[PDB]
Amino acid sequence: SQFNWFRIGALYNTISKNAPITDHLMGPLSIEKKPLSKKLGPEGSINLFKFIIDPNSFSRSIENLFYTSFLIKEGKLLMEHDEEGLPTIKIKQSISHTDSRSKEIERQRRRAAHQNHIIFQMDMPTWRKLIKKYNITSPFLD
Amino acid sequence: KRVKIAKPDLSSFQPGSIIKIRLQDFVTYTLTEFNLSPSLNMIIGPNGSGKSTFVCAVCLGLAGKPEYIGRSKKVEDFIKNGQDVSKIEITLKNSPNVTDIEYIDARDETIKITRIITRSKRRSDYLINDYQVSESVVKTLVAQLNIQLDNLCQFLSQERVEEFARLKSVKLLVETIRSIDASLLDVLDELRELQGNEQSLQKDLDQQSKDLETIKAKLKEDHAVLEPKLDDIVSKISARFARLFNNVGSAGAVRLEKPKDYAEWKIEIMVKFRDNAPLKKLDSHTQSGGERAVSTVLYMIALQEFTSAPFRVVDEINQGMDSRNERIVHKAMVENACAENTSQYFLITPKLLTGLHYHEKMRIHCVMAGSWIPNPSEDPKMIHFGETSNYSFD
Repeated sequence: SQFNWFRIGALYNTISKNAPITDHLMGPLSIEKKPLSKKLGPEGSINLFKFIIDPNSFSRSIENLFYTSFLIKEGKLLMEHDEEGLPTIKIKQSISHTDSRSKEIERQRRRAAHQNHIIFQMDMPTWRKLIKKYNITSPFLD
Repeated sequence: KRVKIAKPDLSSFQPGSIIKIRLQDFVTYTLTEFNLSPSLNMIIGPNGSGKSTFVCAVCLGLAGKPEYIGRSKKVEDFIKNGQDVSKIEITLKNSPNVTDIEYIDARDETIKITRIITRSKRRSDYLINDYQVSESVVKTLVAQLNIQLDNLCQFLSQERVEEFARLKSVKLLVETIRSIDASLLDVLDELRELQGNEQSLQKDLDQQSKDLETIKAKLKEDHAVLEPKLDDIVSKISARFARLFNNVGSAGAVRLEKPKDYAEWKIEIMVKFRDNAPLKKLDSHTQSGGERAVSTVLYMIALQEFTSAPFRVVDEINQGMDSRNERIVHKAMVENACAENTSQYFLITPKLLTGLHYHEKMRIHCVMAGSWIPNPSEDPKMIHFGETSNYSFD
């Protein structure tokens, strides 16, 4: 309450805006009542026998299983038989089908096919046995 | 050129929202597609015509089960009579803040969740980007999206509407203390009981003199820590209550009365929508049904921006409340939808209301079928129900 709030108000509504102003008396007062795997590439495959063992750590096998763990939930993982007659580790492409039931049809197709659980893939004796022949084994993922 | 449907780009849509929904082999709808507005959604149709069935299917798709929504369990109702499998697909925006996901990268913006119901198989098997998973994964994803099914705030059903109708102040205190961490209330109750028993030992005394000072100091420190947070929360919720009740032309605030005993703190709601009704706690018998429904709906709306849930679901809400209270709550819903980045509500209108207000942001969906209209499956443009942007390019 220091500035002229009326002089500006007097300039407005009078000089400009040409606004009609009327008292409009109280006429109605008096109203008459009127009465995840982007980097990986699929085609490579290698034996898994030292893919699991690492001289550094025993848990290296678990991270190898962790590669399967991402695929365990839907079960798309399937490794193919090489000359030894046992599944061989390889990388998997991203796969997609038309509708949500089409891939479901795909998964129960793989379950219907023969499953590779006759012998647990990681076993002690053969890994040493292959080391003695060619000393190759080796992991492709680390 | 060839007609192209609008691109379901999830980047434009707000996170946690749904663009396109696919409904396969359901009651009177074997092939249907639905488009949902980013701001807010409206579905028009009589109850029992499949609209409620479609909403329940959408709810069950995201790790939902019929008995976890406070309603009877009928799996066979969803399955089309004759068809083996009934399928619901729901797509949501993805952000790098949720773990335990299959096939979907963190930088990816798409989460596709599919639920299938079949008669022969009795198990909980869902699909994430078309990959079969147990219900545990989808359930923990739903948990990590800050959206809950059992809790009545995020999802509202007929039984939940009835439960809110007769709501006590103790329940308001419980929901307020469960929204924030509830450990503070438990600690303060422990301290107040310690104060009571210490005072009892003090009057018994009238080793004890050393007590009642450390206890009171700890109580004062706990109260000093607790007071400002709930004070600001109560002020914010009261301001939201007032700004949501302004359209009703009524004044109301969510007050937290705090007696000396911490457990005696209660919640008061001020009512002014009816001049005859005095200011009192919400209750069904004294107040009218429509005004109470509007008040509780507005209270639900107020506790939405603070919550991190992507959206809220309300059922049996647009059914007429006196055609006046329902009109004002629709006006409030329009005003809320005017603000951007708001939750999407799946609205249900069992009874048609004359002269309904339709905002430009929201879009109405109709599921009714006409005799002269061809079958939806045979007609390529009839698969979409209550959608107009699909016909136009982009």
